[PDB]
Parts: sequence; C-alpha cells; structure tokens
Amino acid sequence: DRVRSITLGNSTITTQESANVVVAYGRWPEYLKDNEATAEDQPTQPDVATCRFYTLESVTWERDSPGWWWKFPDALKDMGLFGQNMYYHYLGRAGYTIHVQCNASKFHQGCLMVVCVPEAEMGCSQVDGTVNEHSLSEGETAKKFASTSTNGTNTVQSIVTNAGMGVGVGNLTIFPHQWINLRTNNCATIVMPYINNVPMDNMFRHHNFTLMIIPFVPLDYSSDSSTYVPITVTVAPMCAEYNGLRLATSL
Amino acid sequence: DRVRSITLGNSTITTQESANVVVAYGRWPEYLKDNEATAEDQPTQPDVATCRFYTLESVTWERDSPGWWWKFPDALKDMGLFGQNMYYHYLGRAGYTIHVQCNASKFHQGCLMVVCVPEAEMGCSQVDGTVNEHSLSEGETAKKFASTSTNGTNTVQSIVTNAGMGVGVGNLTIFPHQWINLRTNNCATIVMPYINNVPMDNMFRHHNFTLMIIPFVPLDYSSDSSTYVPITVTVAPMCAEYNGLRLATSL
Amino acid sequence: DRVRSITLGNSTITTQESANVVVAYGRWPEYLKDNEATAEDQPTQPDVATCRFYTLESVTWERDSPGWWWKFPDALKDMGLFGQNMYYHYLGRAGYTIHVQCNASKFHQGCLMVVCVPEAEMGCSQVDGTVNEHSLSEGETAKKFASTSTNGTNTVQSIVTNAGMGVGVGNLTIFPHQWINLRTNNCATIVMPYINNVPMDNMFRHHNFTLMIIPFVPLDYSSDSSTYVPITVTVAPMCAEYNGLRLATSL
Amino acid sequence: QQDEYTSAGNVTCWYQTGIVVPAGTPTSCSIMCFVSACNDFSVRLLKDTPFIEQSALLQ
Amino acid sequence: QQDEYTSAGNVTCWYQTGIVVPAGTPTSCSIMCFVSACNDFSVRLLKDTPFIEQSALLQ
Amino acid sequence: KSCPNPGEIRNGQIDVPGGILFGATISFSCNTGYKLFGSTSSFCLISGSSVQWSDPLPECREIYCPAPPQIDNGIIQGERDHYGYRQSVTYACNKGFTMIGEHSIYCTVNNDEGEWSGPPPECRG
Repeated sequence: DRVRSITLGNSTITTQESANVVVAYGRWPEYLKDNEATAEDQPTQPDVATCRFYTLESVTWERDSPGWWWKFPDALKDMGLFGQNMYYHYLGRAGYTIHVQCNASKFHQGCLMVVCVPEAEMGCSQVDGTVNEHSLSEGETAKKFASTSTNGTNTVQSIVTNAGMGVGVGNLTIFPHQWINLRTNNCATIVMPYINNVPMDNMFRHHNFTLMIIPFVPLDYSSDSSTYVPITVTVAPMCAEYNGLRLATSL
Repeated sequence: DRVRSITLGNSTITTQESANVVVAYGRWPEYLKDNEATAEDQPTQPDVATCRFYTLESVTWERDSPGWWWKFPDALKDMGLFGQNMYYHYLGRAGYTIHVQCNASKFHQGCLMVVCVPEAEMGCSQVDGTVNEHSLSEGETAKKFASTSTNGTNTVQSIVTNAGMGVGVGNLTIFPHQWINLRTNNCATIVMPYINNVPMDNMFRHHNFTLMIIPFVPLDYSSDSSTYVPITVTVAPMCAEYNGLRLATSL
Repeated sequence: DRVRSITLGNSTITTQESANVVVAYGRWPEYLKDNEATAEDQPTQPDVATCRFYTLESVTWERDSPGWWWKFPDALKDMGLFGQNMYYHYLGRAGYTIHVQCNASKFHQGCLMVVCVPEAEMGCSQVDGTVNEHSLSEGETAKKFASTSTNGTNTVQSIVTNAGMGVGVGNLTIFPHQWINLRTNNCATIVMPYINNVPMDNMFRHHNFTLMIIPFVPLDYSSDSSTYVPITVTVAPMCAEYNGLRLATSL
Repeated sequence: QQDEYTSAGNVTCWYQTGIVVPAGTPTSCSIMCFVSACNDFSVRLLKDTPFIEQSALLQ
Repeated sequence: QQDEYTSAGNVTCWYQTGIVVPAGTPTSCSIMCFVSACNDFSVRLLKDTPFIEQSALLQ
Repeated sequence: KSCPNPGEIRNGQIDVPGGILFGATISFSCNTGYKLFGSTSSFCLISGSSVQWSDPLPECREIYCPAPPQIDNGIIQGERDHYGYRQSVTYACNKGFTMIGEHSIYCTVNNDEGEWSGPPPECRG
C-alpha cells in the first residue's frame, strides 16, 4: 500500500513510505482538445524528451528554518529539452508531477507542508513598492521564507505566517497539498493539471504556480542522531505542448 | 488486525496495538430475562446515560511498583448517572467493559497482568482481625500492593505474591485476564458479564469484582528514555438495570 | 510471509524474519532410485534418528572478523545417530537443510554471505605444499579466514578475498547462497540435495560440500548497543541412506 | 456572533496514560488540530464580514 | 509422586545466537514460562493433597 | 468538615478506621523490612483557617543487616555495605581449605531488627 513507482519518460521514481497521490482537483493532465483551442498552427509534442523527471538541487532542513518556495515554470527553464522548447516557442502548455523526497530515521521528528499554489501573486516588503523578478524566483535555487518580517526594497515580504501572499499560512490546505510527517511518510506527490484561464500561455512571463515547502513542526533529534536532513524536489512535466515557434528568447 | 474501536453511549475508544478482546467466559452482558427474575416491579434501563466509558485517574508505573487493585462497583459510584441511579435504587445489575491503557516506546520494556477477579474476598494483615471498608476500596484511587508483608490493623495483607487472597499470584491466569507487554501491545480489554449467584444484587454492599494490575516484569529504560509511564483505566457498564427505587443512600 | 517453521524428525525450527528458502538448484533431496543405483545390498534408512536438526556451537561476530567455514559431512560425524551410522557403514548418501541464525537489533548493521560450495578444494599456504586434514576441518569448531595472506606449513591460504579456493570472493554468488542483512532478516536457509558424481560416496574421505559464512559489510553499533552478536548454525540431513555395513572406522 | 444563550460548549484534552519514549529520542513533541465542517453543516443569513476595513478609496 | 522408575526427563534452554540490542535500550531482559496440559492429558486415582494441613478444628 | 487527604506512605500503610472528618484519627505502619521514623497517628484538628492533620506523614526507612561476619581462611565475593532485607552474602574458602555449612547467608528481619541467617561457613585445613 505504501510502495509506489512512477515511470515518466526515461525516468523512474521508487518509494516505500508514500502516503497517497494527490491529483490536484481530481483532474489529470491532458492535451488541448480541438474545440478549446485557439492557436491555428500545429503544436510540437516531444513526449519523452520533455515529460520526464527533472531533479532540482536539494535544501537542508535545519532546526530553525522557515520554509522554501519555487516557481514553475522558470524552475525547469534550464532543464534539458523542456527548457529549450520553452525557449524557442511562444506558447506552452503542460501539467506536472511534483515528488518531494525527505527521509529521516525513527528517532527524528518533524512535519512539512508541501503545497502547490496557482497564481501565487506575492507582496513586496515596502508596501508601496514593486517586486523584482529575482525576488520571485531564482531558478532551481529555492527562495526562503523568514521567521520575522523582512525589509529591503523589491524583496517579497516573506514572513512565513503570511506566506508572502497576505493570507493565513494554515489555510493553505485549500490548495493541493500533502504533509511529510517524519514519523509516517517520506515523500509527497502532487499531480497538477494545467490550471490557467487561457488555453495555452507563455512560459517566461507567467509563473503558472508556486511550490511552497513549509515546516510547521520543526526538526528535532537527540544525542547523536544524524544532524543533516536534506529535502529533494523532482518535477516532471506531463502532456506538454508548445506552439508558435521562432528564434530563441534571451534574458 | 490490531486496530479496534469500541463505541458505547456517547463515548468511543480507539486503539492501534490491541491484542484481542477477552470476553470473560465466552459470555456477553445481557438483561435479566423474565424467567430468571425475582423482583416484581419494572426496572429502570437508562441505556446511554449509564452505559458509557468512565475514566478513572491514572497511576504512574515506576521501576519498583508492586501493583494496583480497584473494586467494581464502588469505583464508579461517583461517576455521572451510573453513580446516581446506583444511589437511588436498592438493586442493581450490570456488566462492564474494562479497557486498560498503558503506552511506552520501543526502547522500554515491561509486562503487566490485567486480571478481573470475581468475589476477591481479601485477608487482613493481623490474621486475627477484620478489614475496614477503606482498606478494600478507595473509590477511584487505586489501592497498592506491597513488595513485602504489610502490617497494621484493618489493612489488607497486600504482599503481591499472594495478591491479598491467599493464593499464588501466578495462578490468577484462571480468571479473565490479559497482559500488557510493552513490546507488543498497549491496551487490554476484558468484557465482563454479570457473574453473581443472585439475579440482581445491591451495589454498595457487594464488590462484584476486583481489577488487579500487577507488573510481573518491571519497567526499564536506558540513557534518556521517558521516565514517566502512566496507566489509565476506563470502565464502561453494559446492560445496566436497577430495581427498587427509594430515597438516596448515604455513607 | 516472513514467518516459517521447519519440522524434521523430533526437531522444529521457528523463524519470524526469514527472507525465503533457497532450494539449491530447484532440486530437493531424494532417495537413490533403482536405476541410478550401483550397490547390491539393501540400505539402511533410519529416517527420524538421523534426519533431524543438529546444532553446532556458535561463533561470535566481532567488528573485525573475516569469516568462517565448515565442511559437511565431518561436521556431523559426532552428532547422534548420523555420526554413528556414518561410522559403521562404508557408503553414505544424504542431502541437508542448513539454517544459519544470527539476530541483532534495529540499531546494529551488517551483512553476511551464507554460501554452500560443492567440492571446495582448497589451497595450502606454501604454494608447493599439501594441506593437512585438520587444516580443512575441525569438526564442529569452525575454521576462520584471515584478513591478510596466511603463512605456515599445511594450513590453507585463508585470506578472505580469495576464499581459499583461488577465485574471487564476490563471485561465490554462483553457488546456492543467501545473505543475512541485519536490517531485514536474521536467518538463512539452504536446502542442499546430494550433489556428487557417483550415486553414493564414502563419508569420511570426501567433504561433500563447504559452508562459508563471510561478512561483507562488518558489524557496527553506537553508544551502548549489545556488543555480543553470535551466529549459530543448524544442519539437518534429509533422505539419508547408508550401505555397506561392517565394523566401525577409527581415526 | 454567539452569546450565552446559543453557547455551544467547550473541548478539553488530557493525558490518558502519558508519553513514553526510548533513549535517544526527543521528549518534547507537538500535536496539531485541523477543523472542518461535517456533511450536515449549513450557514444562513448573509452579513458583512468584520475582518476587512478601509479608511478611504484606493485600498 | 514420581520416582526414578517413572521419571520423565528434563528440559534445558541455551542461547542459539544471543541477544542483540541497539544503543539506548536495556541489556538485561526477562523470559517467562507458562505451563498447561495438552488435549490428551488425564489424571486418575484420587488421593489427598499434601499442601493443606491443620492442627485442630476451627481452621 | 473534612481534613485534606492523608496521603500515601510508600513502603508503609495508613489505616483510617473512621473516615477523615473532624476529630477522626488515623494510624501509620511500615511494611516488613522498614523502620517507621516519624509519628504513629494523626488526628483531624483545627488549623488556623481550616481543619488539617495533627502530625505529618512519617517515613519507612529500610532496615539493614550489619556487615556480614568475616571468616578465617576464607573470602567474600565482592563484599558490600548496605545489606538490606532479602539480600545475600556469598562466601568461599581459600586454597587448600574445604567448605562446611551454609556457603551463603541471607539477611532477614526479626522483631523489627535486621538479622543474618545461620552462621557463615567454615574452612578446614
């Protein structure tokens, strides 16, 4: 019941303490059908070169560590042939499968929230100001919340309790989420369809969603348990189309 | 197989490391039928106000702790609407469900015996003497065995090895019992019908049975395991009748 | 799935963390049939006096301990009525069931290889020399490999990495084997038919096979885990015939 | 906006036997509580929420 | 009242591999032994028990 | 009016033959193997702003047997102090000597005083 395997492209994920699989709203990723489509030309569908498991660098869960957030896409923009089609094409569409992997022993304790947020529009630190783009996303390097209210121009107000969007950080359970309770499971999987209000949308301009990992109950251990507990995030596109080819963008 | 739930009245008990359920002699509590009855008048049967889970205060299993005993009824006489009907009525009948709850980690070890004894007539410390009533029962406060032979007038001879009745404390396995072996389970359940030689019997005069909790193998732990291990007892009447109403008793 | 019981003769083996049972080459021990037989006279088949579980003395798995090997038969030659028929008879035939038993906690780690080797002809320490018989087998006392190349006349070259036969000690997985990984199982069982190139063969002259126990990953533990981890070996003949009775051998 | 006519009660939590840990694990643990409505919940008589408030336009 | 004609034997217990514990658990454990009769047991020729005895009436 | 709860003398016992109401007396005892240091009884008297107990709870402190009598031509395996009730003392003889009698003595209590068992062994030449 706890074993599971996810085979996408030329990549596989094995797990032995999985709780379940959140499918975002009961909905699986699918291709754009003929009657909901708006672009005239034929789309590219690479299907095995792009819909595989790309692994982002891992973060160290410390005893006093507020949280982390990534923005998808713009995290996978330098990942293989997803981040290349994504350059050469104007319009892109894709769902994802997010597998978060954090393992500890039976003498450790903790609890992460793993939550995908659609359109996680964020709030600058100076109330009368504007974010950067760097302040929303570093690529594959995660941005970090803060245990107190942050200052400084153009940088998101990243106190954890508000989650940078101005809401309560405990109500985030309305979004597709899981927990990683180091006493029961050691991985969370969320299957995320293409949620957006236009059929296809550009991939550099719009951060389609945000993955937040927030430890509610912090780490702890005793005499000489292992001090280093890392968290690794793997994302895998699904049903990925692109449309509108031309010369490659540049930033 | 180890999960279990017991729903009585407006009370529920959840458990996840239960061994089984001893039903005393294969027999479940039942109401007094028409041909085994002797009292003429109509009985009260409150059924949800009295047949629920009453929790007595909990005792601390220490490293050198002989045992504990309670007497039922006269333990539940100050518990809600069981202990009130039990006052206003002359005759009472009921079976019980005893759930003993003691949890430890995987680095602790021990073994309790949980045993229900019908008519556990006990023996004073001075052989030529008479017990008190206090020396048989403190209500919901447990009485305690002793690792050596006790002295003092009117107080039961409560050396553990004889269990206060003059028998061998290892033969108590003839009575309905379970063990709590801190390596396998963490709760014992005994379902106890109405065992007595008259159909209904007064509730203040006769201690219908005795619950003894006796650690055979004592506690133990190492460097900084949790020092405090408590034991909690929950009793729930079942098929409880009363007969012969008049003004309330007093003691 | 992990529980198992093996009943042979008047002996039983219970186990609760068994991986599986290697049956050597898919083949079970059997009696010599009438068309593959060569000896004229009627064989003895004692069947319950000899086909039972004989337990050899146990060895202490230390942190720096290369390995151990036994030779069968000539290990069970002083074991009951196997080691007596084996004396009075010229020709003998039998298969075996080897159960190796080593248990540790959940805070220990290690990995043994348990491997049965047919005709494990061994190599002396002086390349231009000849083994003893003592240097091949001590009876029920195991011989020990060595973490370095051994010296001394007539004693097998028992550096572990070559296993005393001149081959690579990691290729021994071609023989019927199991592992004892102190994180998953605590016993290995190998059912070994009669593998030899003649129907029946003498029992004092030919060491029909060799049981090698070789820790690949060594022991380890922390602050005050149990320092003493023993290994116990039990062998039980199966389908044991003898032929050619006369006065008893002597050595 | 409950008063003491339409009061609803109070919940309370107590140890039944206690926490027991082996050696080498932490002693101070944490619980958490998630509230949701059952499948027979309903609300009625729309009103304004007291939680949002401004002091001029452009807010 | 067994003699050495109707003797019955003797049972004995030995370590097969030993006890192994991780760090932070106690090293000294305990076993316990429960005796019962199988489903083919029987006794016969009633006698008195030597375990109870008195030295006058009123006892 | 009711005095507060008496309490619990560990290794001992409290006998309340008539309740804990006003003017009620209670008695204290200690199990076999302990001496009672403290008061023997306690009454429910008037205390300032309540009714409380006459005397506080006493203590049952362990009875000890004296150090085991050494023997000539012999030895004791890891001799110790604090030889409480039911605890043992094991003897042995020296090279060239034969052991006679109870080869180990166990401490009991008689008349509320610690006492060893019969005499230690002898070592013959």
